[PDB]
Amino acid sequence: TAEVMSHVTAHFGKTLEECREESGLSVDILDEFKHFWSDDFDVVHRELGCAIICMSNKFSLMDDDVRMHHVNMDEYIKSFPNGQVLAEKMVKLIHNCEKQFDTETDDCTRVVKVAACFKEDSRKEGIAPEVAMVEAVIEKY
Ligand SMILES: C/C=C\C=C\CCCCCCCCCO
Ligand SMILES: [Mg+2]
Ligand SMILES: [Mg+2]
Ligand SMILES: [Mg+2]
Ligand SMILES: [Mg+2]
Ligand SMILES: [Mg+2]
Ligand SMILES: [Mg+2]
Repeated sequence: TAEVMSHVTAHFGKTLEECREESGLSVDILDEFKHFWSDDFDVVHRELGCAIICMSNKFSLMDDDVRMHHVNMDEYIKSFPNGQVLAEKMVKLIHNCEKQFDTETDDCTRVVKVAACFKEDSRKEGIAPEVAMVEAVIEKY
């Protein structure tokens, strides 16, 4: 659900600044990770794919094939309030989007394509939060 997605986003996004330099993710491409969810942000930059790999690896959320680690991602989502309601559905959505991009050879580009698909399908499923709701939880943890 959208409030659970806001907690996951607010926490995951605390690794954006330490991953900017190695990814080339300029503040002029993305200032605050919460903006990922804005109607007005296109999820397309290779640099953002590279940043998400860096961010994921901080929490062991990707496996050695540079794809989501299903058990670690389930356990991470479940670590937030009401997380069990989102954990299976979010793992499913991400993995269905990874299957659509399996022929992309460039890991950074693949990840950003997976991320855009995940945004699209989260919006369609009614679990995409507003930027305001991520902001409301930024102080936690
Ligand atoms: C994790 C909370 C918000 C994340 C937004 C970026 C979406 C990244 C999902 C893809 C995860 C890595 C899988 C790509 O193979
Ligand atoms: Mg840190
Ligand atoms: Mg680099
Ligand atoms: Mg800022
Ligand atoms: Mg690792
Ligand atoms: Mg684990
Ligand atoms: Mg390439």
